[PDB]
Amino acid sequence: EIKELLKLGDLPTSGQIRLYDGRTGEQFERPVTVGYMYMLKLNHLVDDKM
Amino acid sequence: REEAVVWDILDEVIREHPVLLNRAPTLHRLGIQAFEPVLIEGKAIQLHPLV
Amino acid sequence: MLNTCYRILGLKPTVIFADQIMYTGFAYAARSGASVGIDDMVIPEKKHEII
Amino acid sequence: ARVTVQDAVEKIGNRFDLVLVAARRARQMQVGGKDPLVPEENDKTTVIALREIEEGLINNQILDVRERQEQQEQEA
Amino acid sequence: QDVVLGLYYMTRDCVNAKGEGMVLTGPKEAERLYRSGLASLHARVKVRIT
Amino acid sequence: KPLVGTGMERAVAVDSGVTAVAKRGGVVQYVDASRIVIKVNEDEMYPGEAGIDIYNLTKYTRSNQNTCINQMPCVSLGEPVERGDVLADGPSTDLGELALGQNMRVAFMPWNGYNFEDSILVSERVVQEDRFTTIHIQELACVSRDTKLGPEEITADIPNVGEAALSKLDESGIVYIGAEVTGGDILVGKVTPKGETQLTPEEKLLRAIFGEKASDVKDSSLRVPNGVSGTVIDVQVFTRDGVEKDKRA
Amino acid sequence: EFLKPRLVDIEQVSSTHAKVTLEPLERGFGHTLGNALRRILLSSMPGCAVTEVEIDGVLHEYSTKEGVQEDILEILLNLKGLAVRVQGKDEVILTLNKSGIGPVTAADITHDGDVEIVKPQHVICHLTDENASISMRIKVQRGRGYVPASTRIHSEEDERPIGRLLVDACYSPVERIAYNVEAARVEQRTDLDKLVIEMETNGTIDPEEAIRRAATILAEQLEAFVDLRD
Amino acid sequence: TEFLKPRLVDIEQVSSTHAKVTLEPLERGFGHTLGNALRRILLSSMPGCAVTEVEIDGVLHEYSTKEGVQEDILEILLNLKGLAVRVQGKDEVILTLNKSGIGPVTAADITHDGDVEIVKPQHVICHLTDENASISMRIKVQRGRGYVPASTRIHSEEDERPIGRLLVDACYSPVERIAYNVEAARVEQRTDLDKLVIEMETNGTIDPEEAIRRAATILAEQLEAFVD
Ligand SMILES: Nc1nc2c(ncn2[C@@H]2O[C@H](COP(=O)(O)OP(=O)(O)O)[C@@H](OP(=O)(O)OP(=O)(O)O)[C@H]2O)c(=O)[nH]1
Repeated sequence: EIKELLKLGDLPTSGQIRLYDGRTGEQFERPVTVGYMYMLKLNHLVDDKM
Repeated sequence: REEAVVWDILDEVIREHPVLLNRAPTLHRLGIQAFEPVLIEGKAIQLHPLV
Repeated sequence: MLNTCYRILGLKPTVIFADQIMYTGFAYAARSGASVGIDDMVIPEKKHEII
Repeated sequence: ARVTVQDAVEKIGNRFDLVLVAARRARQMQVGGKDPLVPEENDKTTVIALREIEEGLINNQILDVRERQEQQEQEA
Repeated sequence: QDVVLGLYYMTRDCVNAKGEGMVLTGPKEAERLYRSGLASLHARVKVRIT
Repeated sequence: KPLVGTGMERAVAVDSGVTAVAKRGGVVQYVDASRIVIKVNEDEMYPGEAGIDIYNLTKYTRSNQNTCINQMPCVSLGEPVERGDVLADGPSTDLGELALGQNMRVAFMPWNGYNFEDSILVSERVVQEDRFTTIHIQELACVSRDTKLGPEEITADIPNVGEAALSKLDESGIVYIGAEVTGGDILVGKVTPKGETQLTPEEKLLRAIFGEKASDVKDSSLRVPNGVSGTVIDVQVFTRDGVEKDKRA
Repeated sequence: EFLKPRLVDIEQVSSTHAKVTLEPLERGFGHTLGNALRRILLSSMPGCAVTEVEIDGVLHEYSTKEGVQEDILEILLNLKGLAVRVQGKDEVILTLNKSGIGPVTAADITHDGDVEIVKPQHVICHLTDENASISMRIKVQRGRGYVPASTRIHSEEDERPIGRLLVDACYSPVERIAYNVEAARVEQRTDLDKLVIEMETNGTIDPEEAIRRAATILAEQLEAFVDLRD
Repeated sequence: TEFLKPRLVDIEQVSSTHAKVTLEPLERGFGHTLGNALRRILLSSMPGCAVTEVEIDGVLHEYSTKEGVQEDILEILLNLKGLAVRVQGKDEVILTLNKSGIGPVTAADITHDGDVEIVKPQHVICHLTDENASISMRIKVQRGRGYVPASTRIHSEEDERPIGRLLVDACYSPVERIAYNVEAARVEQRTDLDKLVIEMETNGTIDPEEAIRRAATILAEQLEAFVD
């Protein structure tokens, strides 16, 4: 189902795309996994721990 | 107030002074090591990866 | 590699060589661009057979 | 020599009385009764005393002889 | 861990790539070749070393 | 909102008491950033005095962990709403749905050993957009007791402090609402009676020389903790019965 | 033996989106210039952004106006995005005064000569009361890069007015930049390439001026760099 | 508006061919933009002169052995690839080597011509044994930009050439090695500034500093179109 829906978006069905190194501009070998993940900021804040 | 002069004196004191880093479970004698400090921005301690 | 470097040359070179190894390794690891996709882990063709 | 004191221990093999000798010298340097025998690189007296030890100019015996030298000179 | 991965990637050999059977006068030329994109980072080669 | 959820997040959000939910569905008559007033439908309208329903929302109060708990109105003027619709989203809630955090574009790859271990590399772009900035509402308390040397007072007169620090205090000695402070700044001025310093001689000599009239009151004023900087959002004053309230109270 | 790049057709697909092409690029400099330009464009493009706001009845970012629905903090967040083009002067004080029911968008700001509001449709607030009226003064400065509220305190210069509401300054109009080097086969030549720089901005800097300014900055740094006084 | 221009640019040239150059302070991010631009342009596109083709009077394929030369044809090829030639006026010239007797055929043994200068007269080429010691060859030197491997000439050799025509990789670019390290540098209060360490090894012909200078010159010269 993920493969189908990714095709509906017109994106690579394997979910990896080639990325260019922002410093030099050369491409990375072997395209890498990109995509959106839901992340959380925990209550452990450096401001308090220092 | 903490103007540039204080930062210069702090830099000069820190130069050759070593500080000790320890982690609460000091298993063996390498749980305490001394390092030469490098002043950096932020509130997080940066330690060399290899160690 | 590190061990022999220590045994033949001595400390100072082993330290410098270790640092160099870290830096180069990180650089070229970044240039490699290795990642982990869902299709990279291939179910053996004969699983259901043995089952 | 603010990386590895390995060569100073190769000069003095105890690796413990080494640090004591270096402490006597570096306190004789801090309280400015004497001056560093090595061209300073804006270093503190710790690595100065270590560098002085590694070149063989100072040890326990040289420290004692020069100390009794200054003592007997100042007696006059 | 990350280091070993990088070095591992660097040293591994491949059946076929760019510049199979090229003769280089030294490692510095090898590196010059790689950084220009005229050869793959791993490819079997004859090199002069001291 | 989570891009990839499980479907339970609406149940979690509604069932928690942080959302404000409609009891008799109808049409939203007036919307403000403090109250949502809804006109109920004649169908569900109770025969005797149905009238309209008014929902007072809660704005930035301090949570148990010191985080902000404020509700924002979701619906607009003239929207028809049904019984059990989500009027205002509570903290970390969107359109009724649980939004615990935020969804970011991640790429799995080693980037020059700055993510060496489980550490994470992040782009200036996230901080620029202010999407991971939290509001923390901290409480501070200054309490004036009465020692046997004499009751302490809250006046603004604080011996040997620069008037730069006093500038932000009113004549009563309380910070103005909305003043921006930093670590070290004095919030409430307080002095305590204390005498018989018993100074050593040389201090007496110096007092003679410069004309240093010794002030019998020690300093106690509640200064802001080290390294904390924010806006004074609110002030409260509790005076016991009997004592003469001050202008600010 | 070299050639040089001349600015050829510069198409604009949308008001924000522009494609700028450079036709006579010798082999190998496609990527070099693509990357250098991308870097400078993203980092150094001078732009305008809202620096501070004064609304009358509001002491601090957390309070609330009668008859509006967005919080003061959200109104500030909305003002952060306001794209404004000032021509001559560096610091403008725009005044927005509107009353009655309706969505107050950025167009309602009193239009001054030197100031151009690129997107009048940008929403600011929604009124909900016939007599509810908001007045405010938005002070907009010129600047490059990103300066937060907290840093600007260094230059306080007697910030005494509690009415002043600081906003983080995103001093940068360029949103996105990509380049494509494609062989530009001219009927009499072997190996020449064209750079196609596709750039998306908030509609303040025109593409030509951006590219020119980037090339200028790079040229100055290379001037300093080439000479070596040992 | 107004940028920050770097000062205190010191250059400590250990081993005249090896030059390290330190440059600070640079605005955020320009460490890598300039390091990369410089490296790329210097390395891939640099006008130079180098040995391209070789003709041995004795052998038809590069894997055969000549009588009395210890080094294989591969070894002499590699020794000639490293040979640093700087020609003044003429673009492509055909140099002849004829040497006899025991010992090392060195760059000195090449015919001493006017316009072509051999910067390293003592570079070893071949070892010649006793009693036979006959070496005769024609080495062609051409001027060109960058690095071009043998494989593309042999690919694109529609001009079919006689036996013996042994192509060697043409190393035109005089910079042999170049790298740039970026490091943290603070201008007394701003920490978001960086240092550029440019390590360069060239092959004698051009001094490293001059390599840097003309590389940056040509890059700026390309950029000229827009800088007002
Ligand atoms: N661990 C490590 N050390 C490095 C590395 N690279 C260089 N070093 C050494 O660290 C020391 C730092 O020297 P510098 O900091 O550059 O000299 P400086 O104090 O006068 O400024 C040098 O040796 P030194 O202190 O002068 O040795 P010594 O003569 O004092 O015994 C240098 O050789 C490295 O990659 N890793």
